[PDB]
Amino acid sequence: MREIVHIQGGQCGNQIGAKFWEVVSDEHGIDPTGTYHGDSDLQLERINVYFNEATGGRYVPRAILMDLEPGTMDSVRSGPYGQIFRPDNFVFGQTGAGNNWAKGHYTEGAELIDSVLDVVRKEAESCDCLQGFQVCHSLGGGTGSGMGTLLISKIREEYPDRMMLTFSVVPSPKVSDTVVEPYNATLSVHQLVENADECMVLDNEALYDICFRTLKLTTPTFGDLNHLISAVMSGITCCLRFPGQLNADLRKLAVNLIPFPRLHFFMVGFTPLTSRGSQQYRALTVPELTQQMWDAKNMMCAADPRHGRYLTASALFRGRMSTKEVDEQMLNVQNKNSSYFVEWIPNNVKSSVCDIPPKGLKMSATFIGNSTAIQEMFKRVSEQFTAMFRRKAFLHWYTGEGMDEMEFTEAESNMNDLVSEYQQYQD
Amino acid sequence: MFRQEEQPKTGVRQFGTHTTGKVDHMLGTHATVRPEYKDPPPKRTVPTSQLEAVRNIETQYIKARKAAEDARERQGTSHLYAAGKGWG
Ligand SMILES: Nc1nc2c(ncn2[C@@H]2O[C@H](COP(=O)(O)OP(=O)(O)O)[C@@H](O)[C@H]2O)c(=O)[nH]1
Repeated sequence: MREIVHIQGGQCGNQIGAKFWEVVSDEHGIDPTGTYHGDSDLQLERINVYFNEATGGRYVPRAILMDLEPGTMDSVRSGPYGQIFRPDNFVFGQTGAGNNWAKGHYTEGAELIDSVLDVVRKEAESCDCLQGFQVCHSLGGGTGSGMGTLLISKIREEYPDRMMLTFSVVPSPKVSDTVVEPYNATLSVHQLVENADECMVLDNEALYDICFRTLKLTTPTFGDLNHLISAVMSGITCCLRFPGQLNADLRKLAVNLIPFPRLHFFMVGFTPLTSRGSQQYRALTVPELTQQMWDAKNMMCAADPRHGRYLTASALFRGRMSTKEVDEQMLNVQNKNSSYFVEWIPNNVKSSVCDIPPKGLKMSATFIGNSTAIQEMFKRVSEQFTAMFRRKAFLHWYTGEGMDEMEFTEAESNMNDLVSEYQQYQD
Repeated sequence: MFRQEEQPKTGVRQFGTHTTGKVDHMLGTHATVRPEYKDPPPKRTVPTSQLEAVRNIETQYIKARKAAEDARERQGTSHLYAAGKGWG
């Protein structure tokens, strides 16, 4: 009875939120119409965390689909598992940010931030005991990053005790869908270091690398990439919706994985990813899952973990299993390579067992890692920012709306401070 | 009992209930919107079946719309998790 209020932002967030509800409603037994047709009894024990009761046995999600262009939300409603959401939660804008962080945060997001707060206020007051607000967005965007982070700032001043999980898709190193991605990313992380309780860092070429060399997919689409990030989102909350041998809510991951209040940027990974040919041949054993989960290839962030030390890591295992093969395999990976783990924190790896595996799998696992190796990603984004900010290009849209050029300095200042504190734990 | 007559229908020319001014969207339902008065679908995305039925043959416009719908469906397919079936 600890409810999560999901808020999706931007074209990416609404697309990744639609794919996220495809794996939750299916695993909980919700048909596309909205009713319950689950074949087991363990689902109905915990429906309230992501669904609300309705007349006729309908279950509607606690989802607030937030966007500034109507071209994204009409696609979500028309797709499969699409008309489950409420029509009131479908909050929309007219002008659209157009991949500008400035317009979303200040000018054309000011008349929408009041229209999205009362929807969240109505949803949060309806449920009895919040565990936290979960959001999913990008940082290179303008709608889901600019006005998305304004939503996070105005929800932390309202509820300062509840948690925050930001599944944020950072701009990619190798590819760039938008020219102003370094400008939008650095200003979005400037908000996220203080107000966000946790941050899930995802990168597209990290997803492309996993879909290529691990899944052997000839032509991945965005549906391939969305459902892998969707697997992580369902993997964190697997304890909340289902009983297990060792229970672990979101706040149990908060206390273990966060040493210091600015150490809340994590890198994720879904463990049992195989090609369709290799499904039958590979035996699904727990040390095989441990071998894949700690691999730098399987982890879903473009920052290479071998360049730094894991300050704290957590593994969330799902399925019927014994505790030891979870237990000493986490001990095995601490002793085989002790250089890759930090010294002053003993027993760096946290573990949890859930008794209900996801659909189609006997066993599964999900990884969370608080590595200092993610400083390279933030230093790279800061490298692109200082390249652009020195010549002051692409700024007249930002400073022409009412924000000053001084504000870009503090965005870079704590960006350099975020990697400054990451450096002084690697040494 | 008395010589009782009919009053003449002297009045304004009255329009029926079908006019847009006197239409009652909630008629006899106690402040609930009546059926067959539906909310507008967003942007009126017509399916391609009606466009097929209007024309005699699947023309270039029909084939281009089919290609666009097929591309959208191929992008929406996850290729790792089937609809209603578990991974793989
Ligand atoms: N995971 C995922 N990312 C996407 C998808 N579509 C776009 N993106 C990412 O979103 C970025 C573009 O941001 P945009 O969609 O304009 O954000 P918005 O302005 O908030 O709507 C690109 O760098 C893409 O990497 C998708 O279907 N799935």
